Amino acid sequence: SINNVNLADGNYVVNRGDGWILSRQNQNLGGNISNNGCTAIVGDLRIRETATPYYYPTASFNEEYIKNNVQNVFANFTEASEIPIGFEFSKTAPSNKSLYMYLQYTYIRYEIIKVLQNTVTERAVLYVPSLGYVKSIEFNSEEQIDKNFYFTSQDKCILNEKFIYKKIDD
Amino acid sequence: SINNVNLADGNYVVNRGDGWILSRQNQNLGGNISNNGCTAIVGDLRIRETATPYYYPTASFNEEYIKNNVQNVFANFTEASEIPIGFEFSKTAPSNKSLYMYLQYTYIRYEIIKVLQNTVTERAVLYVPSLGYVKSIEFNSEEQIDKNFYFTSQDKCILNEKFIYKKIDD
Amino acid sequence: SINNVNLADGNYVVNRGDGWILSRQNQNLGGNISNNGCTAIVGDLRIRETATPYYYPTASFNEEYIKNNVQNVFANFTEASEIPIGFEFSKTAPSNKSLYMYLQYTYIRYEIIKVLQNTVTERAVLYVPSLGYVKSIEFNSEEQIDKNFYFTSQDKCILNEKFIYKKIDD
Amino acid sequence: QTILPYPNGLYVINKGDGYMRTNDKDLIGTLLIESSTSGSIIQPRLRNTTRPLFNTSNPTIFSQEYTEARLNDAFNIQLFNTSTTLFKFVEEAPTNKNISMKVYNTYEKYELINYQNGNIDDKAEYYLPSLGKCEVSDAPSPQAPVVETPVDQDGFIQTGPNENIIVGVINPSENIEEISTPIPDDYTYNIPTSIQNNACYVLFKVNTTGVYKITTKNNLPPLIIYEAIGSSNRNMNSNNLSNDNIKAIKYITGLNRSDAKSYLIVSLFKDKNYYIRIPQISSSTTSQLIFKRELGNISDLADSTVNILDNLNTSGTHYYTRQSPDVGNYISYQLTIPGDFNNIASSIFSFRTRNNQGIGTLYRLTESINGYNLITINNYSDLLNNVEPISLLNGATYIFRVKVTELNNYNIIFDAYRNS
Amino acid sequence: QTILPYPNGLYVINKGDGYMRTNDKDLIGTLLIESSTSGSIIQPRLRNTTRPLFNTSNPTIFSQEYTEARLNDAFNIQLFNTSTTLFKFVEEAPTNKNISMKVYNTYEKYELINYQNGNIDDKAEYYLPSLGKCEVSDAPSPQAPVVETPVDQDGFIQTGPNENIIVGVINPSENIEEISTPIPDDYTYNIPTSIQNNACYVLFKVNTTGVYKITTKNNLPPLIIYEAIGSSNRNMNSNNLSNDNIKAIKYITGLNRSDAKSYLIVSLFKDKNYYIRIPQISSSTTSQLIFKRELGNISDLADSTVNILDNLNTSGTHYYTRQSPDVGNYISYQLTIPGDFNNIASSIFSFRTRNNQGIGTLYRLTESINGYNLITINNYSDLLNNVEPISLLNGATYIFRVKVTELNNYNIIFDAYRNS
Amino acid sequence: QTILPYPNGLYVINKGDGYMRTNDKDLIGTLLIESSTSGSIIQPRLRNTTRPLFNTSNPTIFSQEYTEARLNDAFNIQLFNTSTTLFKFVEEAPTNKNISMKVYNTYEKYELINYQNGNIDDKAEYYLPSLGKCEVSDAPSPQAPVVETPVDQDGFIQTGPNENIIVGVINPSENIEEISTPIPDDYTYNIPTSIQNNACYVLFKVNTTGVYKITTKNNLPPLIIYEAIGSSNRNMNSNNLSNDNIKAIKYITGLNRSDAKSYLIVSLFKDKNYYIRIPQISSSTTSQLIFKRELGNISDLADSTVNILDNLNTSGTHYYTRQSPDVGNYISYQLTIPGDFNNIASSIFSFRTRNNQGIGTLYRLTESINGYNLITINNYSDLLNNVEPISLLNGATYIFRVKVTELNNYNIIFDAYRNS
Ligand SMILES: CC(=O)N[C@@H]1[C@@H](O)[C@H](O[C@@H]2O[C@H](CO[C@]3(C(=O)O)C[C@H](O)[C@@H](NC(C)=O)[C@H]([C@H](O)[C@H](O)CO)O3)[C@H](O)[C@H](O)[C@H]2O)[C@@H](CO)O[C@H]1O
Ligand SMILES: CC(=O)N[C@@H]1[C@@H](O)[C@H](O[C@@H]2O[C@H](CO[C@]3(C(=O)O)C[C@H](O)[C@@H](NC(C)=O)[C@H]([C@H](O)[C@H](O)CO)O3)[C@H](O)[C@H](O)[C@H]2O)[C@@H](CO)O[C@H]1O
Ligand SMILES: CC(=O)N[C@@H]1[C@@H](O)[C@H](O[C@@H]2O[C@H](CO[C@]3(C(=O)O)C[C@H](O)[C@@H](NC(C)=O)[C@H]([C@H](O)[C@H](O)CO)O3)[C@H](O)[C@H](O)[C@H]2O)[C@@H](CO)O[C@H]1O
Repeated sequence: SINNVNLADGNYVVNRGDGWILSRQNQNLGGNISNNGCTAIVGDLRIRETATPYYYPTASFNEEYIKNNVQNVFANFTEASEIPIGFEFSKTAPSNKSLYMYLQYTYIRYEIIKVLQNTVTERAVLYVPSLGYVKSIEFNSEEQIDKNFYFTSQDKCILNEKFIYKKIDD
Repeated sequence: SINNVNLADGNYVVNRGDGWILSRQNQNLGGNISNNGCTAIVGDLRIRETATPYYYPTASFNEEYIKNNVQNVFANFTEASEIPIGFEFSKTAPSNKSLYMYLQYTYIRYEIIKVLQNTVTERAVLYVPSLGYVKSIEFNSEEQIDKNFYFTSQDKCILNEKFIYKKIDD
Repeated sequence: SINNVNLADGNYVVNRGDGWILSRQNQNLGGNISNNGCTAIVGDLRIRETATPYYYPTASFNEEYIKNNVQNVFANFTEASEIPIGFEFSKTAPSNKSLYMYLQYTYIRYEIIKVLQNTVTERAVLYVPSLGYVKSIEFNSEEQIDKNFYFTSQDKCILNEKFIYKKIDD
Repeated sequence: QTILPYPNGLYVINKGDGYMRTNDKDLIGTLLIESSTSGSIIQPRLRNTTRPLFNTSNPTIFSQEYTEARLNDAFNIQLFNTSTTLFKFVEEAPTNKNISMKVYNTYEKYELINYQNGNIDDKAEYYLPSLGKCEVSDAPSPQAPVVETPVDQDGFIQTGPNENIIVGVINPSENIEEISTPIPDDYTYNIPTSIQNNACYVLFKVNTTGVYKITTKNNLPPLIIYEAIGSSNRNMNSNNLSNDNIKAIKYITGLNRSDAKSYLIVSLFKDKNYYIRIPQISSSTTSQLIFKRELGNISDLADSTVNILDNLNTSGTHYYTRQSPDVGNYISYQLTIPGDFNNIASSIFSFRTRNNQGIGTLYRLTESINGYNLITINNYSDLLNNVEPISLLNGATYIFRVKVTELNNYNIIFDAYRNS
Repeated sequence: QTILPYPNGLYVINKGDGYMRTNDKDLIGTLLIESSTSGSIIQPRLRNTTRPLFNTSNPTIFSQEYTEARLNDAFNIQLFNTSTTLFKFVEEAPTNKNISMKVYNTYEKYELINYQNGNIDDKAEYYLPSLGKCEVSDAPSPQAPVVETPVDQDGFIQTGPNENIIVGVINPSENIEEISTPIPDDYTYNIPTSIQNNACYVLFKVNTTGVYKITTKNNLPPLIIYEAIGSSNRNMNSNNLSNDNIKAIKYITGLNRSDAKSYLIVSLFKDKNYYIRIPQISSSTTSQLIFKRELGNISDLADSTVNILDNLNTSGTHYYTRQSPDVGNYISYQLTIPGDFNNIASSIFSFRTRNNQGIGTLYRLTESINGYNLITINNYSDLLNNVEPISLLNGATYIFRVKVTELNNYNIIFDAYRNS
Repeated sequence: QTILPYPNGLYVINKGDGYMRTNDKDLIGTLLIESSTSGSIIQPRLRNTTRPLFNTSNPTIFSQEYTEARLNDAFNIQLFNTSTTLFKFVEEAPTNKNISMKVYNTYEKYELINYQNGNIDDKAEYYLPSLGKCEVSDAPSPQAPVVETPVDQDGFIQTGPNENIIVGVINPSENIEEISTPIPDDYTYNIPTSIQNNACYVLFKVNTTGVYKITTKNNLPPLIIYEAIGSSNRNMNSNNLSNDNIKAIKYITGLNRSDAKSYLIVSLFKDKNYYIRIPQISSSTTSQLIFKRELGNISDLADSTVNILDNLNTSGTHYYTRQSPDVGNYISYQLTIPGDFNNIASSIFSFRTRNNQGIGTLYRLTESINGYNLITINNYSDLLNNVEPISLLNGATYIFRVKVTELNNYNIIFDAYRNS
């Protein structure tokens, strides 16, 4: 399945791409409501104090091993976290209806994989806070909304996934 | 006159509405001048340090009595005052003329009334800092301006006044 | 040449105008790159800590002499420097090309001149930090750019130069 | 250099917004905005400090601190040297040209004056930091030939719209007395002994809206009445006067002139608060303030000071110099014709004014068990040049009302010419 | 006041956004925006402090701190009383009219419940500070006649879109056991002695995706299985189970009912983690958890609890009360017909349900050296009113599957009517 | 890997903006902006800290601190690791599609080099934090098939427009001397003894704009002259040289080559400041710097080094290797023809160059009581392949000027071929 890689045997650090949203964290930051042509704006600052990484280590790859190997090949997120960065989204509510939009953090998914016989044997995962993403829907207090709009049961990428690797040495 | 209320005998706390500007305080924050299609913007932050309430107590109703009875039924302004809130207004000056706009704070008018024989016998008043309102006029150094534009002699509501009550107990 | 003035003999303080950019400091603050209809924005705050004056004294006119005589007739920049002021520029990148814009500080050029026989004998110069100015150019990694776009070898005024004087007394 | 139709006292004049100094002393900066680009200048208040400008003719008394307190009484200004109010300007240059954006700090000019007998004895100018000015125009050519120009004269110029708003304030050195209970149809107030030491103000409100006659028992000294600006519709008690420490006062009517024997006829509303200023009484005999609600068309004297004329038993001119009301306002004169009453007997009179022009109305004052009553005898569309005489019954009383139409002088002179 | 088709335990319900109190208690302010002008209200977070609202039916256990921890297990919420998230509204008034802009603070309502046997024993409501609401409309006339209006009832109203998202969380007072090695086709797990003291959860994953039969050696007590929401595609090891402390669980199938002798048939994916909750076993004899990967069309029972029916050797009604699956989900029943097997011999049965409606499928359970196999005997489009009887071979085993189509009651009653 | 036509010394090269590392090491983030929505990424400078990148071939001398000081001399950069300059990008997605907004931090690449005899002996690369890059495009499909891709090579790539701006700086280890008084038409300066220990620069300005001849009394050693970039129109005194510590220098003309006997002919403007760099003189006899304002068409040699040719009394090739001027610039050669003067007597010559191509102008140097004068004898549109010989009077002096048109090598070789 997702464990089949055309890669030589060894350990690799992989950049799975930017744009990853996490399972069921959809509405953790709250939502915004507007109407009748009003412009709604939501934004945030990924200050080092809030933007915290999510580590999912394995036996072969511990937190430290994952961090150093990622910050060695890809963007050094520990350094960058000291400099506040902002982002915002804005949208105009329809003329005679209501608009609801909610915000959630996006991430860069990094992976540390152990390959054997062209198959992934072990997989560590790291989610580095990137920016944010908003979802909006128009409504009225009667409308029924699809719950997939409010909930994400499995981690996924809102952009196209990626597989940019580099074999680890020693 | 304004003391005739179709209300049972007793004491009441009344929400007179948002949008109240105070007597002769019109130009206390200063004015702004622009021209030839330029966009002018004025805004403010009702920080707890500036936004101070105006109490007008009576014999039956003192400052404390007024506050607790208002914050009990309506918005608790003492709590909210700890969280900075902003507002702004913007307007484009005419192509070949000047634009002048000035800002002033708006308020929510609360009242504590004593009723007897369907008439107000005693009336305490409280003005809670709300947001702001701007007034603009186009001009040239020759034009004569109506002084009502610059001055408000009697407290009034720029929105429609209100009378939302609740009888006080004990 | 530039030393011929139709002025009585004596010392004068002159306002040479706002809008002066300094020699080769063009790209000291960095540049910005955007494309495909994106709007790019660059701005700054001339905080007292950064906005520092450039003095060019002579024998007759020392730093102190220049400052007091300027702040006496014209804007007192030492006082004003305590109040942060901002400015920004924005521009939309072309639909199918790239946009590059860079920022640099502008200044007010003041002069202290010694006149003898309708000619300037001595000239002190002061540059007071004013605001900023951006330059932009559209491009593609192949295009060749005129180096005058990136470099200013001699101090100049992006606006029309001025000569507003006042004879110094005692 | 114009007539200020107000009684003696303190005044705060908002002289307008957009004031700034000459020679770019308030210039924040200029932006050269090239075509298809947008430029912006901002006062973000990263620091809330502002720098007011002050000038006074008397540092000892009209100090900056004193002046600020007055501005607080007049307009209730809270912050004088700080601000959280942001202002910002934005401009987009067209596709064909470059734009020049100049932005300056500005000030609102407040004038504090000590006005005495048609004259300004002291003056202070307070420049309240405002929200700036922005001038955009076609960018000048960098090649434009430089013209030597002498610096302008040191000073201020006004950039905002024309404005002149006068607001009087309670003289802080004269005490305030208060009549706690809303006054009924009739009320007498004994003036405290402190009156011997300085003028005072008497704060009060009426229980019933209507017209009132207010005076001292001998019609001396002259009184002045003000309205407490903003006093209406705030805290209220039917049995007590709720004070709001409103020190901003609007002059209704009254004179300062010592010998002006008189009484006041004014319209009073129960939802408002008023101040009567009693001059200093250098006497040991207690004076009184009498209030009387008048029913009837005496209300026609709608906010006026009624001057009682003296020495009418002679022939010729009979002049009376009084501080002139403003254009549109009144000033009245009461006349009891010399001689005994017997319908028939009369005397010829010719009413005129000398400094200011106005419209006159002659009333016959009558009595009734329903109060007083006025009977219009005649009207005059020109008082400065009136020649039309008129005969008045001896021993009868007449009231002449003047509505000022032209304010040429601080004082308006009334002439009750007796032809016979 | 509606049926909640879930087993006993804890649940966190996101009841929606846009909640606010009555009587403008959450009103931030109103702006009067005149024609050709733009207005804006902002929550800039110059202070990151927010004020959550909390209500609980049991302060001792369902405290605010406790509730917050549950919300963290359900949705992984990090910040409860602070925020760096800015929200702002902007509106431009048309050239013809004035606009009114009202802005309010809002909350997302999270409900924490202790659900026991179709009943809520404890409840807490946590109002998470949200990103506000903005109402723009035509500015009201300042002259509009004021109408006396009594204050509304104290409380909340919902302003956002309709939302009801249920998420179960591991009961924090029941311990978690872990089967470290991915289970193969067959696996037996000895239940620890702690089971005598309280229920526990067994965390595990399968080495091969497919359908599995899970049960205790005597089909007692009944088991319940959950999925660890978000557990798929994270850290992974082929020889070990990587835990993510995911306490958010999605109910697959299972019952709480004590006497419900049964086993589970479920679809399991190797990339996910699961939890089996074993009730408290008040016995000194060690129980076991047996896992068996089933090959064959037994998969037809796709995520179902198979109830083994008892006392079938009588005539008439044979009722079985069980917690009803949700609309669209299954609940199965295994039947071994009384009597000895000899193809020919049979008995007449009539299958029905009583509280809830559904679609029935009758299967003949057979044997093979390739595992089990099902043979569809008949289908029923109506179980509440089914009258069509059917004859079943004695000594043979049948499985009846019910797909709920109408959830009228917490429990669904199954009736295996024996006509002969 | 290209020819750098400059004398020995230090140089700071602005190599352009938009530099960033590979493998998204400078990626700030990506926004998915859905149709009819607007997205924005901001660097608000809530913290003014920036992180410069530095690389050097010699840490001991070309340290980061040293390099920064050079960058300050070249472009006067003040802040290296802090910034108050905000940058922000905004994009609105059309109604039909989604947009992807990627934003990266960037750097301006400044190269510091120690250039010696056509070679770089030391090099440092300073990456000044810049104002970012934004890439917007059609949002990619979340379904797009993932392609395994090997990480790129560690390094930088340029994203901004092409730029290469060279600025020379005073060598900080060679002292600066100053001729305080603006030099008149004739001036002699005695070179200090420190010249025995290291090269120095002599700062000065001329009292009168015009062309000047500058040299040592024996035309040895060769001199080099620079312009102090930005020195014009700042502070000025008619009797004194006002220094601005401008360490940024623009090479006018001059050579490093030891045996290059010569003098300089340059155009000097009184409103500017200049630097003459005198090589180290390892001798105990005092040298001198002579300045002479030349009137006449000698100005034709407009900014050139005039090399005096030696050993012309033989037949065949007469080569002269000198550092080549840049395309468009000059390099001259003075020739006194061997033999005695008597109009008639002559010798045949053929002028050529060998490495670089250019345009030649042959002048006959004459004398007058009004200074020197040149008479154009001939012009050559091709020097690399010139074969056209020419006869020159013996005992007469000629000057050949070369305007480089093609820069193929660091050195340009001149050949004064004597056919007879
Ligand atoms: C503020 C104050 O106290 N008032 C000062 C005046 O009192 C002062 O002038 C006063 O003038 C008095 C005489 O003036 C007339 C007048 O009104 O012009 C002269 C008239 O003939 C007389 N009318 C008749 C027919 O009797 C008129 C009248 O008696 C009074 O108005 C009372 O009804 O008085 C007198 O000489 C005072 O001694 C004198 O102070 C003026 C300066 O002239 O300054 C005011 O501030
Ligand atoms: C949570 C829990 O422990 N369950 C509680 C129930 O046990 C309790 O009701 C139980 O009812 C039992 C008898 O009920 C039936 C039934 O299912 O309705 C009666 C049927 O006739 C019988 N079926 C036949 C033909 O034998 C059926 C069957 O034996 C069982 O379902 C097992 O297959 O039982 C008995 O009286 C228990 O003592 C009693 O607890 C209910 C309340 O009624 O609450 C549940 O929470
Ligand atoms: C930086 C420095 O000091 N210069 C170094 C050179 O000196 C050095 O090469 C020098 O070459 C000298 C001889 O070269 C020629 C030449 O210019 O090519 C040979 C010519 O025939 C001769 N011209 C004639 C007709 O006499 C010519 C001429 O004498 C001189 O240019 C002076 O006018 O010299 C000599 O061998 C030196 O000893 C030698 O240093 C080069 C390396 O070749 O490096 C430079 O950096």
